[PDB]
Amino acid sequence: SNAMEAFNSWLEGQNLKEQVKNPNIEVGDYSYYSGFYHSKTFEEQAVRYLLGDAPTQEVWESGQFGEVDKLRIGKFCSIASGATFMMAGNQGHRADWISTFPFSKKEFGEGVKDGFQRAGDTIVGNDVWIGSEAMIMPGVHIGDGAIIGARAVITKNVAPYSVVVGNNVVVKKRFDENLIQTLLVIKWWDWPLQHIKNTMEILCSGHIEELEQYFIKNVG
Amino acid sequence: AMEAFNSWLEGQNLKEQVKNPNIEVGDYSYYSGFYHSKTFEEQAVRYLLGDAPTQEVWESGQFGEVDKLRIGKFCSIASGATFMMAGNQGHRADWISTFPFSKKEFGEGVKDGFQRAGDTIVGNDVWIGSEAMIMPGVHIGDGAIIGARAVITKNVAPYSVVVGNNVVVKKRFDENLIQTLLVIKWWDWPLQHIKNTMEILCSGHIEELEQYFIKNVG
Amino acid sequence: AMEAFNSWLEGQNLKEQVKNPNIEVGDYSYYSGFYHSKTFEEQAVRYLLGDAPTQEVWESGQFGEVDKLRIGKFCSIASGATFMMAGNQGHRADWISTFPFSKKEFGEGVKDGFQRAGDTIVGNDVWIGSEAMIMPGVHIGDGAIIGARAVITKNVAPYSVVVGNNVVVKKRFDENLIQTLLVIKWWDWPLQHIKNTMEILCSGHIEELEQYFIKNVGS
Ligand SMILES: C[C@H](CCC(=O)NCCS(=O)(=O)O)[C@H]1CC[C@H]2[C@@H]3[C@H](O)C[C@@H]4C[C@H](O)CC[C@]4(C)[C@H]3C[C@H](O)[C@]12C
Ligand SMILES: C[C@H](CCC(=O)NCCS(=O)(=O)O)[C@H]1CC[C@H]2[C@@H]3[C@H](O)C[C@@H]4C[C@H](O)CC[C@]4(C)[C@H]3C[C@H](O)[C@]12C
Ligand SMILES: C[C@H](CCC(=O)NCCS(=O)(=O)O)[C@H]1CC[C@H]2[C@@H]3[C@H](O)C[C@@H]4C[C@H](O)CC[C@]4(C)[C@H]3C[C@H](O)[C@]12C
Ligand SMILES: [Cl-]
Ligand SMILES: [Cl-]
Ligand SMILES: [Cl-]
Repeated sequence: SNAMEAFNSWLEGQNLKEQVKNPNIEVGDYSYYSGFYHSKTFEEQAVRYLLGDAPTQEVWESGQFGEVDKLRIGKFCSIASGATFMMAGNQGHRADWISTFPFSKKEFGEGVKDGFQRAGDTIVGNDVWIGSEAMIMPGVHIGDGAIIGARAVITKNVAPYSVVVGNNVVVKKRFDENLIQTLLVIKWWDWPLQHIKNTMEILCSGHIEELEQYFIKNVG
Repeated sequence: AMEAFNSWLEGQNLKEQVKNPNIEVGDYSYYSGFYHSKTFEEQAVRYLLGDAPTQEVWESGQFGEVDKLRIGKFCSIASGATFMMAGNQGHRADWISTFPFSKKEFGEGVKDGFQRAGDTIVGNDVWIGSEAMIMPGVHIGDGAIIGARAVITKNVAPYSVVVGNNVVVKKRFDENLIQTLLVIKWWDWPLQHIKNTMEILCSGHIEELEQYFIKNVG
Repeated sequence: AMEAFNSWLEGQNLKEQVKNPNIEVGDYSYYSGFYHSKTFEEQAVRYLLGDAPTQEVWESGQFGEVDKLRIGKFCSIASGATFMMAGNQGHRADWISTFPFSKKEFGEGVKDGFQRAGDTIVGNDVWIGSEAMIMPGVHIGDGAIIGARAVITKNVAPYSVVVGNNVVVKKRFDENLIQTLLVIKWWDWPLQHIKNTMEILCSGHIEELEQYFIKNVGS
């Protein structure tokens, strides 16, 4: 028989907050990875080159690395199969040095300088839908409510409630600016769970103004 | 079934292999998937109810009518090309949240956001390059060529060459010669006529192909 | 298991591993393939006759000459980057059909539509990002950088940075400094001189590298 896979069907999603173990990843409530078509868990397949994962754990716990770029994911995010977070910044390749090659001191002597540069944290905000096989490059911030298209290659920050495909192409904003601004103040992802339950009929609709009134009367 | 590929020299005839009732594929169309290992139904056609991991739930008769994958004759589908089915998979960009709240977690106010996209329709004599992704509901007209790694979200006119993010590079022939191919439809000819005309098909001589049609096919 | 990557800290020296007669790769170039598992010749180089699935077929001689994959020195090839060989794979966009009719199925009128694209040539000091796809016939010049997930179908000039659908983002350096690097070619220096200049190579001081060349290397 063959080696098991992480998912038994594409009907299944994995709650990330209950699963993730890398101290360098932070994932908020309800966010899930539906990874059936790429076989492996979120931490072994989707999050790449993050020190402290399974293949680098023993090396990370030696404590000789210093701080690295972290991956922070908000609440209520939908991460589709094969979506990829590229960590570890430039992975030691300096486009501004004469060579991008990572000469080893073992082969090229003591003149070698380390070209690793942090890119900063990768941040995914709340209520973000990341389509299948999108690739998120180091250091980007994807604002709340954004949609990343399948196969998108995201190298720039994504404004809240933007829809972005391909080579950072913003194809629309989900709502008008005034209503976007409204969702960013009331922040329904931060409400107590019973208030989200109570307003579920409004969240499964386009009536932002109804949502804003529920906030005024009940949440505040 | 899970008949593998021994090398990239071999393709898999699709009409003889596919079992999903929601997939239609015509004669001679194949999948050359050596570099992605698994079968066309397992690896290339994604999120289609009735496939291997969801055959049980589909046979239970719960969902009704889903979008189908329709593929014509004489198509060439390269390793890792993917057809994305199941519409918006329940995410509604026009609702406040895209999150698919479960009833068992968020109560009865949950509304099902699923929306079909319509069938995915691929015509005849279409060439789909390696690791292209075909998004839900797209129609790809006869004779079109999809570049490797293309991400196709709009309909593709017959005999056009499309790459990248729906970038139409060109059309394969002049408009009048396209129209001639779309009338004569060599992919529907009796096999003897395709064989007899094979020396013309392996050329650019469309009007000589039309001469053959007028005189022998009718 | 020995050819497996144990972690993404691990890279495979290509000149010591590659066996396909139709691949040439220079000193020190490597493949960091942990996230796509298989070796460089199994996963990155595609449709090249003489690889493992087609060795016995290529042993016969049925085919003659095919496009080769040529990679220079000091190239960094990230996981899942792909080199597409075998040219048009017998699909002729200028013929009425792109379908590769087999003679067993359609008879003796079948004509072979295969056309070579030319060798795929990667220069020296090239960095190819993860899951980029290099299409047949492409020349990638010295010092170039190919972004992650780029799809390269046109030639890449020296020291250019290319992403997406052949998008030229920038050149790494001013034109004059690129010219200086294309003259002095540090990748061809005796190893003693590469070591001695390591402190310069690990910086942006091209004119200092030129000073080293003039005073110690220049033929
Ligand atoms: C596997 C995906 C995520 C599952 C998950 O883990 N949800 C957590 C929600 S919660 O924190 O417990 O509220 C879910 C999300 C949406 C699901 C899809 C949507 O529900 C729409 C249809 C519904 C059909 O019954 C099955 C196919 C399907 C296309 C679903 C397939 C699959 O189960 C999906 C894609
Ligand atoms: C695996 C591909 C499809 C195989 C298939 O199933 N054909 C069905 C035709 S038919 O209904 O029986 O008429 C075939 C089609 C074209 C083939 C390529 C072309 O024939 C061109 C060359 C020819 C060389 O002999 C092998 C490499 C190669 C580059 C071939 C590799 C591979 O065998 C290809 C790519
Ligand atoms: C696996 C990669 C290549 C290994 C290799 O084959 N080197 C050969 C050079 S030489 O002929 O022996 O001179 C190396 C090159 C750059 C390395 C990265 C850079 O060195 C930057 C940091 C350094 C940290 O110690 C580990 C993570 C890391 C992000 C490294 C991970 C990994 O080991 C990388 C990516
Ligand atoms: Cl999903
Ligand atoms: Cl093919
Ligand atoms: Cl690397």
